[PDB]
Amino acid sequence: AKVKATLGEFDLRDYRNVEVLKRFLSETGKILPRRRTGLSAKEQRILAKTIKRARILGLLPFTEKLVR
Amino acid sequence: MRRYEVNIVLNPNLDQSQLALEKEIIQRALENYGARVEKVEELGLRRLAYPIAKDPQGYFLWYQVEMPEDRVNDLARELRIRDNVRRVMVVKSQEPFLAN
Amino acid sequence: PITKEEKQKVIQEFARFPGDTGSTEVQVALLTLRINRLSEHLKVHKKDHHSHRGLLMMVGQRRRLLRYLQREDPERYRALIEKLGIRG
Amino acid sequence: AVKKFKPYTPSRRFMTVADFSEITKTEPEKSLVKPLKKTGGRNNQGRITVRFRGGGHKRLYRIIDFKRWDKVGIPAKVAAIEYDPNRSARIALLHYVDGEKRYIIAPDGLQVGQQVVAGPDAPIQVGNALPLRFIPVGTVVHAVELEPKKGAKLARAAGTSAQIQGREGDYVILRLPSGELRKVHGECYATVGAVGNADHKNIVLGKAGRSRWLGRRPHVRGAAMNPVDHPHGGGEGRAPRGRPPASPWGWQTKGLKTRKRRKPSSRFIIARRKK
Amino acid sequence: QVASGRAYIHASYNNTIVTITDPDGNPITWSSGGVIGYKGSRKGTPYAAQLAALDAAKKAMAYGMQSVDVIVRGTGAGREQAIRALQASGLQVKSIVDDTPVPHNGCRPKKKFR
RNA sequence: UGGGAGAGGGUGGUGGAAUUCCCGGAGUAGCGGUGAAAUGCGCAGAUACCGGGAGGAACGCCGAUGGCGAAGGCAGCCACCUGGUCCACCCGUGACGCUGAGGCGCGAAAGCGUGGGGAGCAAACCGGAUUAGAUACCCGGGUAGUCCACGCCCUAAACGAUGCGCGCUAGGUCUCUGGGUCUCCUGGGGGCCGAAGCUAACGCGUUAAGCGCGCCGCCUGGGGAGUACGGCCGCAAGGC
Ligand SMILES: [Mg+2]
Ligand SMILES: [Mg+2]
Ligand SMILES: [Mg+2]
Ligand SMILES: [Mg+2]
Ligand SMILES: [Mg+2]
Ligand SMILES: [Mg+2]
Ligand SMILES: [Mg+2]
Ligand SMILES: [Mg+2]
Ligand SMILES: [Mg+2]
Ligand SMILES: [Mg+2]
Ligand SMILES: [Mg+2]
Ligand SMILES: [Mg+2]
Ligand SMILES: [Mg+2]
Ligand SMILES: [Mg+2]
Ligand SMILES: [Mg+2]
Ligand SMILES: [Mg+2]
Ligand SMILES: [Mg+2]
Ligand SMILES: [Mg+2]
Ligand SMILES: [Mg+2]
Ligand SMILES: [Mg+2]
Ligand SMILES: [Mg+2]
Ligand SMILES: [Mg+2]
Ligand SMILES: [Mg+2]
Ligand SMILES: [Mg+2]
Ligand SMILES: [Mg+2]
Ligand SMILES: [Mg+2]
Ligand SMILES: [Mg+2]
Ligand SMILES: [Mg+2]
Ligand SMILES: [Mg+2]
Ligand SMILES: [Mg+2]
Ligand SMILES: [Mg+2]
Ligand SMILES: [Mg+2]
Ligand SMILES: [Mg+2]
Ligand SMILES: [Mg+2]
Ligand SMILES: [Mg+2]
Ligand SMILES: [Mg+2]
Ligand SMILES: [Mg+2]
Ligand SMILES: [Mg+2]
Ligand SMILES: [Mg+2]
Ligand SMILES: [Mg+2]
Ligand SMILES: [Mg+2]
Ligand SMILES: [Mg+2]
Ligand SMILES: [Mg+2]
Ligand SMILES: [Mg+2]
Ligand SMILES: [Mg+2]
Ligand SMILES: [Mg+2]
Ligand SMILES: [Mg+2]
Ligand SMILES: [Mg+2]
Ligand SMILES: [Mg+2]
Ligand SMILES: [Mg+2]
Ligand SMILES: [Mg+2]
Ligand SMILES: [Mg+2]
Ligand SMILES: [Mg+2]
Ligand SMILES: [Mg+2]
Ligand SMILES: [Mg+2]
Ligand SMILES: [Mg+2]
Ligand SMILES: [Mg+2]
Ligand SMILES: [Mg+2]
Ligand SMILES: [Mg+2]
Ligand SMILES: [Mg+2]
Ligand SMILES: [Mg+2]
Ligand SMILES: [Mg+2]
Ligand SMILES: [Mg+2]
Ligand SMILES: [Mg+2]
Ligand SMILES: [Mg+2]
Ligand SMILES: [Mg+2]
Ligand SMILES: [Mg+2]
Ligand SMILES: [Mg+2]
Ligand SMILES: [Mg+2]
Ligand SMILES: [Mg+2]
Ligand SMILES: [Mg+2]
Ligand SMILES: [Mg+2]
Ligand SMILES: [Mg+2]
Ligand SMILES: [Mg+2]
Ligand SMILES: [Mg+2]
Ligand SMILES: [Mg+2]
Ligand SMILES: [Mg+2]
Ligand SMILES: [Mg+2]
Ligand SMILES: [Mg+2]
Ligand SMILES: [Mg+2]
Ligand SMILES: [Mg+2]
Ligand SMILES: [Mg+2]
Ligand SMILES: [Mg+2]
Ligand SMILES: [Mg+2]
Ligand SMILES: [Mg+2]
Ligand SMILES: [Mg+2]
Ligand SMILES: [Mg+2]
Ligand SMILES: [Mg+2]
Ligand SMILES: [Mg+2]
Ligand SMILES: [Mg+2]
Ligand SMILES: [Mg+2]
Ligand SMILES: [Mg+2]
Ligand SMILES: [Mg+2]
Repeated sequence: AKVKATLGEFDLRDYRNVEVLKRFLSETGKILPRRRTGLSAKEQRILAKTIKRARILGLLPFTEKLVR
Repeated sequence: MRRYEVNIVLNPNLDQSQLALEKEIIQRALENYGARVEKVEELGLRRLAYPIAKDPQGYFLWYQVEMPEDRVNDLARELRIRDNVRRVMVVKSQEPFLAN
Repeated sequence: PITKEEKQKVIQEFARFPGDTGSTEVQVALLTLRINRLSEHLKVHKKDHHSHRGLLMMVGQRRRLLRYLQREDPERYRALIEKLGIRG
Repeated sequence: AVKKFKPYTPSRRFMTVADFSEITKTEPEKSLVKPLKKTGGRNNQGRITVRFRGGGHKRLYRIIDFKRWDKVGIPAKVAAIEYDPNRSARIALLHYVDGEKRYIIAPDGLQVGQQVVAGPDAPIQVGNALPLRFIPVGTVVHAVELEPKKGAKLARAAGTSAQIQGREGDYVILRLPSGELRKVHGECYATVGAVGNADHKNIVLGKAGRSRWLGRRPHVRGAAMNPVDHPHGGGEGRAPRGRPPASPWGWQTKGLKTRKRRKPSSRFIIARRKK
Repeated sequence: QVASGRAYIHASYNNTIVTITDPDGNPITWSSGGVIGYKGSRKGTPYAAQLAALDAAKKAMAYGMQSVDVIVRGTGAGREQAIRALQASGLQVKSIVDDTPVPHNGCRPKKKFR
């Protein structure tokens, strides 16, 4: 179940697209590894950097408590 | 010049009048620094992922200005003086990068 | 940085004929432009040693052009350095 | 940037002088000076009450505006920055659009030709004065009043400053130059920025004569005296202190705290200086 | 006396500490490997954590508490056994969250952690 | 001329996690630590929990066998200033090239000077253990320093223990980054296995340690010794 398939077109540089970027995050709020996102090398760097801007604007979490 | 995107987060507990004055300070500041607003998007209240200034919400603004590159840092500094401005991110505008 | 317009103006001012974009005069002038703007950068950023290597490389590149232009036509050489105020 | 001398005399080897680089005017405003009455450290009884003082260079007193809330809303042009012999800071000549001229102490980075203004509406810019309650937390300030309308008392020496740390009711909390944390009333005025001439501290006088120019007469050690004179006086040959080191008047001088215990301002001081 | 509250499990390699708090986080009672009588390396065991969680739950239930939220910090041995001991105690475990502090690369750690 | 990727460099800002300390609350008999302990801390209220505050340093996930740099080395994010480098077009100049004794600049850490800063860590130091002993390894403390600015120092397992440039000599496979007609192909990087050949062997092998040319640096048995003397450099330590 890889993330990038479950989505149509999206801008890898849009730091405000919470609903899309939120999907590239572990349930604890961490950035998901490539094996879980299906992104290439070049795409994953863009995803990482725009996730980080989004967190700084308060739109994405830096970390989440792990609920069982 | 260059096109930038000015992101601003404000105190979510201001009345519409105080908010109007805060947008007035911002708009004149943009003007005073030679920022040419092209687009502008105002999303207002949004539940944040973490409390900013010990509050779970934030009032969001967004401007797709165009301005001379040597002044954007000073504009960022001036926009940040107001106690009611909680975040300012002046990012460079760039072409979208699309997957799928 | 240097703008596209700013560069073209230097090229036309030193082109040996219409559309010459690679003669010794154009190369030296182009390098003299970058050297001068980088020297001004280094005065403010005296700790930018990595960019300073850039400058020595440009300076050495411009130097070898001049040694060549000085060997092949002294009058063109003497005119070029004064048209740029070089004389090291 | 402090300036050095070549060692062409034994004293020039280490002597250093201020560069005086910010100074743009070498004469004071005639209407703003008055004679500074020298005391030699003597009081109205003619008794020395502060030892080892006198003989310094003649000085005129430059009248300094330590209120500024005097002239709310009235901007002024920074006409000049000048030397002041009576303080470590430099001073800045202000030309008010009023036509009135005044001196403030020169902040760091103040610029001749810039304008400054005082009041609750003033921009948060170097040289402007505002009540503490309108300056944002984190701002470093100088020339701070301690009580409303009593005049600037805090952070006036070269290079010093205070920082606003928080707000609590009518009061703001400052970190004073000493590191002390203190409540100061919000209606107290301050000037944004630190005091200039921050290289003052690095000056090496270089020779005994230079202290004398400043009116500092030689200081003689208690251990150099006789028992009539000083607790440390006397002994055959050199002597260690032979008792807790003491002042000429007998009180101890290594650690003994001397702030009055029941002082009313203690309710307003949060943390004593740490260094 | 309050029926709803929280149960904190601080579990390190040396010890397990259980703190039962009110809904707002104010401690009501607590226990640990040392409180149930162990000293030294012994109080870092899973059984030690078990007795600690029961002795804390019993004291908590003795002020009328019936449902707790469980917050777990640390990766010590007696961690899971403390969670069991809370469930199988009479207290209703209404949630489980691991709130272990992890630095985003913060202070240099001691020598033993390098 | 037109594009590209990147922890390349410099400056100014700025975000969150965590540690410590301080304050308010709530609570009580221990906490901490180890192979096991003790010193330490704690009823003068600690540990554990919640709220508030202060301050310094480092940036989790992304992150890789990855990328960049000449080397040292470079990792939150934003902006400005700036270097190197690749590709495509095949447009300009017409051998303008290679190397490089001296010189000049850069140069991890530790160290030094002046002045800041100081949370965590931690030489020296103090104490507890361990042990036959234990000036150690382990534990509890702890000052320089670690951090910033400016100026010095100029070392290293500064390593690929492999100087730079060019031409030539099977392929297979993985990967980064461009350009295609996008299967595939073709450039530039980063690895692995291997043709011929090389090598004392180990191994190298289009990223050569193969086959050749140019130029530089260096070796000539171990110890004495990177010592002594001289010289030059450094504030010193000490370097050449
Ligand atoms: Mg965008
Ligand atoms: Mg603000
Ligand atoms: Mg170049
Ligand atoms: Mg020449
Ligand atoms: Mg000199
Ligand atoms: Mg001198
Ligand atoms: Mg001199
Ligand atoms: Mg002499
Ligand atoms: Mg002398
Ligand atoms: Mg002078
Ligand atoms: Mg001066
Ligand atoms: Mg000066
Ligand atoms: Mg005069
Ligand atoms: Mg007069
Ligand atoms: Mg008169
Ligand atoms: Mg007087
Ligand atoms: Mg007097
Ligand atoms: Mg009298
Ligand atoms: Mg009398
Ligand atoms: Mg008398
Ligand atoms: Mg006296
Ligand atoms: Mg006297
Ligand atoms: Mg005098
Ligand atoms: Mg003065
Ligand atoms: Mg009051
Ligand atoms: Mg001075
Ligand atoms: Mg002095
Ligand atoms: Mg003295
Ligand atoms: Mg004396
Ligand atoms: Mg005597
Ligand atoms: Mg007498
Ligand atoms: Mg007597
Ligand atoms: Mg006596
Ligand atoms: Mg005596
Ligand atoms: Mg004696
Ligand atoms: Mg004597
Ligand atoms: Mg004697
Ligand atoms: Mg004597
Ligand atoms: Mg004596
Ligand atoms: Mg004597
Ligand atoms: Mg003696
Ligand atoms: Mg003594
Ligand atoms: Mg004696
Ligand atoms: Mg004695
Ligand atoms: Mg007294
Ligand atoms: Mg008072
Ligand atoms: Mg234990
Ligand atoms: Mg938390
Ligand atoms: Mg180009
Ligand atoms: Mg407390
Ligand atoms: Mg707390
Ligand atoms: Mg990693
Ligand atoms: Mg690598
Ligand atoms: Mg051609
Ligand atoms: Mg031709
Ligand atoms: Mg060379
Ligand atoms: Mg050399
Ligand atoms: Mg170095
Ligand atoms: Mg260092
Ligand atoms: Mg040092
Ligand atoms: Mg030393
Ligand atoms: Mg130092
Ligand atoms: Mg010294
Ligand atoms: Mg010891
Ligand atoms: Mg012994
Ligand atoms: Mg012993
Ligand atoms: Mg020991
Ligand atoms: Mg230790
Ligand atoms: Mg320690
Ligand atoms: Mg220390
Ligand atoms: Mg020391
Ligand atoms: Mg020291
Ligand atoms: Mg340095
Ligand atoms: Mg290596
Ligand atoms: Mg190499
Ligand atoms: Mg070697
Ligand atoms: Mg060779
Ligand atoms: Mg492609
Ligand atoms: Mg490389
Ligand atoms: Mg290749
Ligand atoms: Mg191989
Ligand atoms: Mg073979
Ligand atoms: Mg051979
Ligand atoms: Mg081939
Ligand atoms: Mg190959
Ligand atoms: Mg290679
Ligand atoms: Mg070989
Ligand atoms: Mg060589
Ligand atoms: Mg020998
Ligand atoms: Mg040596
Ligand atoms: Mg030697
Ligand atoms: Mg020698
Ligand atoms: Mg050597």
